Amino acid sequence: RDNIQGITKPAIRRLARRGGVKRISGLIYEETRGVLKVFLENVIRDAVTYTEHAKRKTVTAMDVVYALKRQGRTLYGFGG
Amino acid sequence: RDNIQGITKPAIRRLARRGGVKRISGLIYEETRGVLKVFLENVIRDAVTYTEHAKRKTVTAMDVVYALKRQGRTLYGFGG
Amino acid sequence: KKRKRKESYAIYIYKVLKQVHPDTGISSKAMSIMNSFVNDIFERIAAEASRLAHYNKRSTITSREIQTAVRLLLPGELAKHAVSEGTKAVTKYTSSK
Amino acid sequence: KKRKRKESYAIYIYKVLKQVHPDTGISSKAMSIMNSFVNDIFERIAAEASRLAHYNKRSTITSREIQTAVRLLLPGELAKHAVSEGTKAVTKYTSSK
Amino acid sequence: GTVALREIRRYQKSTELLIRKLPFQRLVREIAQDFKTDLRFQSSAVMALQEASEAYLVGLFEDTNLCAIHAKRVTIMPKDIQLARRIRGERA
Amino acid sequence: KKPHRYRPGTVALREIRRYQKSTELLIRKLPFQRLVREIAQDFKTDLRFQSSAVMALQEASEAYLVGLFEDTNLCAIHAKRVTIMPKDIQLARRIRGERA
Amino acid sequence: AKSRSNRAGLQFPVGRIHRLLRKGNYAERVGAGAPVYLAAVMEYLAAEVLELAGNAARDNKKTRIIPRHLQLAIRNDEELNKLLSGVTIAQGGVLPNIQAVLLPK
Amino acid sequence: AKSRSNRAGLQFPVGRIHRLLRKGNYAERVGAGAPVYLAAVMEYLAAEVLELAGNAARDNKKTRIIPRHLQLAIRNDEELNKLLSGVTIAQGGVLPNIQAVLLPKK
DNA sequence: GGGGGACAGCGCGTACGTGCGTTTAAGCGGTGCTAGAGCTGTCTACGACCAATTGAGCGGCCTCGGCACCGGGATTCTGAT
DNA sequence: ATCAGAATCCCGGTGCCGAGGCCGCTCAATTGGTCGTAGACAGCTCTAGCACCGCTTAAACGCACGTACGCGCTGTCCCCCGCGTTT
Repeated sequence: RDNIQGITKPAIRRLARRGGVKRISGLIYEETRGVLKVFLENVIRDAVTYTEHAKRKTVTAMDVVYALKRQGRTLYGFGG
Repeated sequence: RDNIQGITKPAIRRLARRGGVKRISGLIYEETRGVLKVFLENVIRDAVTYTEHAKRKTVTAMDVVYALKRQGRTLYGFGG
Repeated sequence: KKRKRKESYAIYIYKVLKQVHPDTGISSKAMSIMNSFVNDIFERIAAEASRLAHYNKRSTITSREIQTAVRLLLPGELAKHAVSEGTKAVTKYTSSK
Repeated sequence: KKRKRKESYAIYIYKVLKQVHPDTGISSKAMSIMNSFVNDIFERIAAEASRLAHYNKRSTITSREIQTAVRLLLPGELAKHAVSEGTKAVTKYTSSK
Repeated sequence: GTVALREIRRYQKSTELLIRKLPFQRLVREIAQDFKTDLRFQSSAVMALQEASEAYLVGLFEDTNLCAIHAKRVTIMPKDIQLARRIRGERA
Repeated sequence: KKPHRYRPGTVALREIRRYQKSTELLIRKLPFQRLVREIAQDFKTDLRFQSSAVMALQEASEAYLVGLFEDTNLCAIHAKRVTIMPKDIQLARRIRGERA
Repeated sequence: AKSRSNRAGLQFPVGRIHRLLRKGNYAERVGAGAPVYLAAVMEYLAAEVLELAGNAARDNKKTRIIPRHLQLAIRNDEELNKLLSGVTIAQGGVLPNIQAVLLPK
Repeated sequence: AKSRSNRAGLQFPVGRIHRLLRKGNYAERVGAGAPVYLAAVMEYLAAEVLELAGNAARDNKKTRIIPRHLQLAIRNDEELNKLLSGVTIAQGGVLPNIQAVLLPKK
C-alpha cells in the first residue's frame, strides 16, 4: 500500500509550526512528502546495504545511525 | 600593514560577475571582505597549526590542502 | 546465562555526575546519549590523530599529536584549556611513576 | 644526486588515456589534479573499508567489504558498473591464479 | 492567528513524535520493500528513523520560514523549499 | 554627435559571459600574498610561505567566493530583485551553516 | 595492583582507552601520554556537558537529568553548538525562538 | 615473472595498492582480491574522467586536457557533480549558466 | 549624467486559518510462534613474515609541435532610427 | 521592421617552452616457503518481530465562514553604471 498519504497534512502542519511557521501553503505538503520519501529512500537503502553486508535481513538501529552519520547527520540515541 | 584595501572593488566586482550577479550593491564589498577574512582566518590558522605540529616555520601547500580537506573543501591542485 | 558483556561508560558517567551534581539524578536514555557522544568524540579525536600521524610519516602517536588534534578539532578556548590541564594530566601521570 | 623516489600514477593514467583517446595529450597540472583525485578517492575507499571491517568486528578486509564500500560511496549506475567489472576482474584473476 | 502562535509556543517546548508511528512504520516497510524483499525492522531502528527524519524536516521547515521571511512574506512557498535545498546542497 | 553608450546591464552581462568562460585569478597575486602574510602574522611570526600555497589559497578563496556570490544571487532572485543585498549574503551563510 | 587512572589523577579508564586505541588500527605504536590526554579532554567535555545539563535541570526544577536538559544545554552554548552543528539528539527538538516579524503587532 | 596487473588485465598497479593498504594502518589482515577490485574501480573512474575530458576537449578543438575541460566534464555529469560536490578544481571555473530573470528582456 | 530598479503605498480576492460534525483508524495490550540473531566448537584455507631477484617506476635531457599571441576579415548583437 | 557600429569569433603567420620519448639507475614487487589465526560452517538456543484482534478514543476529513496577506499596479527617488580621465 502507498503510505505516503499516511503523513497527513495536520501532522505536516504540526511539524511546520514546530519549526516556527505561522502560515503554511497547501502545496507545502506535497514537496514535504517528496523530500521525506527521498530521505527515506536514501537512508533506508544504506541501512539495507549494511544489513545485506552483515548477512542478515533484520534492520538494526546501529545500521540506521551508521547511515545517518555517513551522510553527516550524527545521532546520539538508540544503538550507541 | 593592513591589506583590506588589497581586495579592491573591481576584484569583488569580477568575483560577483563570475558568480553571475546582474547588479552589485555598494555594501556587498564590506561583507564579502568580512566573509573572506573569516574563511582565511579559519583555513590559514589550521595551516599554521599543521605547520607547528611538523616542527617547521615554512608553510607549504600540502598543509594548505590538509586545512582545506579538514573543513570539507576538497581541493585537487598544488601540493597533492 | 548472560549473553555478552557491554562496553560503555555509564558507571563512569554516573561517577562524573556524582562529582559534579551530588543531588541530581540521571535517566537511562540520557546515559545512552552521553555514551554515544563519548564514543563519537573518541572516534573523531582518534581519527584526527591517526590522520595527523600519517601526514608526518610517523607510525607512533604521542601526546603532541593528540594535543594538535584537540587544538584542530575543538574551536574556542575549550581546546586551549584542554591544552593546559591535559598537559598537567600528563605531568602527574609522569610524576606518579 | 637525486632527491627522493616519489609515488605517482603518471604512467598508468597516461596508459588508460592512450587506450581510450590515442590523439589526446594532457598537461602536468591536470596530471597533479588527477593524481590528487585518485589518491583522495583511494583514501575514501580505504577509510570506508576499514570502518566496515570495524563495523563487523573483523580484522580482515575481503572483496565483499570493498564491494559494499563501492555500492555505498558511488551513486548511480557507476556503482553497479564497478561491481560488475570487479566481479569479472576477481574471477579472471583467480582463473589466472 | 493567536491560537496558532500559542500552540507554536507550546510546540517549541514539547518533544513528542508528531508523526504517528504506525503509518510511518508502514511507509518505511513500503519503501524498504522496493530494495530488498521480506525485510524485518527493529523498533529502535524505526524510532531513530522517525526522530532523525523529523529533525531534518524541522530544520528544512525553519530554513523555509527564514527564506519566506527574507522574501518579504509570511506564508511559505514550495520555491522557498527548493531554494533551501539548492543552497543546502540537498538538491541533486 | 553623442558617443555610443551601451545600456546599463548589457555590459555587465557581457563581462558575466566573458568571466564564466575564464580560468584566471581575478585577485592580484602580490596584495593577496601580503594579506596572507598579514593574517598568518596574527598566529605565528616569522612564518615562510611557498608560492604554491598562496596560489592554492587564492584559488580556494576565489571558488568559495564565487559559490557564495551564486547563492547570494539565488537569494536576490528569490526576493524578486536583480540587485544583490547584504541580507542575501547573510541568508546564504545561515542556510549554509557557516555562521557559528 | 594500582590503576593508571588514579595515578594520572583522572577517573576514566586509561587502560580501556589505550586498549581501544591499540586495536582500533590508528597507528602501529601507541604512546603512553596520548590516552591520558584523551581521557582528560573527554573528562573535561563530559564535566562541561553534565554541568550545563545540571544548569538546565535546575532551570525547570528537575532532580533527574533528562535529554531535554541535554538538548537545551547543547544549543544555548555557542561553542558547543559550533562543535556539535549537525548533531541530532534523540527525544530532542529546537530552542524556544520566535522571529520578530512573527510577533503580533 | 608476471605482475598482478597483467594477470587481471588492469592498467592500474596492484602491488602498489596492496602495499598502500598494508602500510596505511587500515586493517590487520588485507585481502588479495580487494586490491584488484580497487585497481579496477580506479581504472574505470579514471577512464570515465578522461573520456569526459576528451569529449570536452574535442568540443573545444583542443588535443590537450586543460583543467577547464575537467571543470566542464565533472560538473556537467550529474553523478560526478553529486559525488564530487565539495571538490574544488584548481585552474577551473563554473559551467556557463545564466538565470532566466537575469537574461535581457526582449 | 541618468535611468532602470529598489522601495513604499494601496486595492483585490482568495487561499488558508479557525470552528465543529463526522469518520478513520491510531494506540494499548495479551498470545504464539517461529525465523533468525547470537553463542559455541572445529579445523582450515588465507594471510603475515624472511630473504633473494629483478624489471618497471622514476630522475635527467631533449626537441618539437600545440597552443600562446597579433591583426584583419567576418560575424553578431545592439542602440538609435 | 530597419540602419550602421563596436565587441567578439575565427583564420593565417609564427614562436617557444612544457610534454612525452629516450637513457639509465634502483628499489619495491615477485616468488618460494613457513607458521599463525580468523573465520566458514554447523548445531543449539532463546528472543523479539510479526501477525492478530478487541476496546477506547485521539485525531484527521471536510464543510462553512471569514479576513488578512501574496500580488498586481503605480508612483517615487536614488545607486550604481557606462564612459572619460588620472594615478
